[PDB]
Amino acid sequence: MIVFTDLDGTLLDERGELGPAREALERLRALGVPVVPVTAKTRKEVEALGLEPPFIVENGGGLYLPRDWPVRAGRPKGGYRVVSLAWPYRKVRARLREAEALAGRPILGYGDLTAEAVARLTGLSREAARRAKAREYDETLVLCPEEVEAVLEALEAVGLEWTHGGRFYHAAKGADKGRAVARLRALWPDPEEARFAVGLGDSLNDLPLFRAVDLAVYVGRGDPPEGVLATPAPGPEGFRYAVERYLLPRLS
Amino acid sequence: MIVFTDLDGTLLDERGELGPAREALERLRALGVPVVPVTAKTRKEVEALGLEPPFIVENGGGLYLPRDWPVRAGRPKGGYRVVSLAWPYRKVRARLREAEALAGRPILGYGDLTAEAVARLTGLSREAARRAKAREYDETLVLCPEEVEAVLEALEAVGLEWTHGGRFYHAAKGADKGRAVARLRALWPDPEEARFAVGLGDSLNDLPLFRAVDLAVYVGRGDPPEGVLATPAPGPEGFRYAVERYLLPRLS
Ligand SMILES: O=C(O)[C@@H](CO)O[C@H]1O[C@H](CO)[C@@H](O)[C@H](O)[C@@H]1O
Ligand SMILES: O=[P-]([O-])[O-]
Ligand SMILES: [Cl-]
Ligand SMILES: [Mg+2]
Ligand SMILES: [Mg+2]
Repeated sequence: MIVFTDLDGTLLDERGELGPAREALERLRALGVPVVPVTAKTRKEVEALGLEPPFIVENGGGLYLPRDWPVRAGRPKGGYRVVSLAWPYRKVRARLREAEALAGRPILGYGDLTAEAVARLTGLSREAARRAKAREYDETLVLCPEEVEAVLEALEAVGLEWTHGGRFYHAAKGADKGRAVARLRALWPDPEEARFAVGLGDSLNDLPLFRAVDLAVYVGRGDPPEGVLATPAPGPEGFRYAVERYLLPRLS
Repeated sequence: MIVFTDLDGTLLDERGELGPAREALERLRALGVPVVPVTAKTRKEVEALGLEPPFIVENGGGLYLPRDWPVRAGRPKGGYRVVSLAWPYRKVRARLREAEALAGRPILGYGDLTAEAVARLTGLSREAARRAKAREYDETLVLCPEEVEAVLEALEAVGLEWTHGGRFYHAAKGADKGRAVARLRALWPDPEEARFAVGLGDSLNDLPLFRAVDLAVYVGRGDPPEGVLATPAPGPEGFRYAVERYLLPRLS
């Protein structure tokens, strides 16, 4: 069993801290069940949470492996090996300029904004904002609600893909959580261990995650996606519940 | 006679240069007629055009005088004395943060954007965009169309004033072209020379300029405001025509 999990809204509280998920995580760790973050966050953000590879960043754009991963894949990015699945950020940003020209209205993303501006928009500290701006694949968009329809069509027109991470729309090409999870599973050292996969999440960017796993659990607010399991409480308390009620009974 | 002149679309042509207006200006110079730029541009932008003081920047937010101006006014700053008529950019930005809280939605402006983003949104080079970002009084806003009215009400609630500059909305407090013109006229060394003021502009947003002068000339497209003279051709062509038709005969 491998547990693939979103970070924001799932494993982290609304303050963005691993506090409440501790018990649940240590439980999984004590039972030697691998937990793999699969997130919209950048590598710098994931590192700042103290999380170690393997992990999947920027909506599946990059798969980070430990340098000594037993299965050789990706290129050394120092201390890590990285499997790049999506276009690099610079190319997404260039293509966004074309979408903007098509749309005839500004399309702003983190790359257009100061760290101070991003901090003010996200509630993050200045330092956290810098790490959120350090993007390698995916762009976080800051869209007018009323312009979303026109903008998304312009993204599609110019060959970009879009998703939503819980609060913001994102633009990328080739970044898919499910594709990244499937790749990581295929690169897993122990085939038996990767044979059964669990996925937890709460946002639109997680539907591809739910489809790439064998057991999907939704810990967001409102109704679960089609035929996906639910929990009585959202976020980390939902994560804890799922571990205790869905996973442990499966590990016996 | 003093000639107060708008820059963009008035003294400057489509390529941001001179042309027909160069000869017109040289002619005014020769007759000893002061020409005073009055512009939405920042002092850094005005300097990049090679323009010497006195001039009025940021829609009347600041009046720049030569350091050795015969009438003592303003605060010394290098080769200038500066009469600040409006709140400083820093205070405007802080009030904008308050307006954001009232409007319950982000209010972004140039201070939140990189020079590259400002360049892209305005069609300027990165270098010119850096100069447009060096703002001392007025903030340029990038507002969602459907959120404008909510934003503008919020701006006013926190004590800001707003204008629409053709492309973007602006926020400031105390920045008015007419007040700046009246101030400069009151600070003119030779009162007789300041008794008759001409104001040339190309926009309806030049109304405050037009009201503060004795002879108003519109060199913009379409109909001029009521009580404002018009020229057959727009831009520098109009500037040249206006100088030939309205001003030159007066000095003879
Ligand atoms: O899309 C979102 O709702 C969140 C979900 O994690 O991701 C963005 O927003 C987060 C901050 O709220 C950043 O940490 C991520 O890097 C990304 O920019
Ligand atoms: O970590 P993000 O996809 O909420
Ligand atoms: Cl101007
Ligand atoms: Mg999420
Ligand atoms: Mg103008």
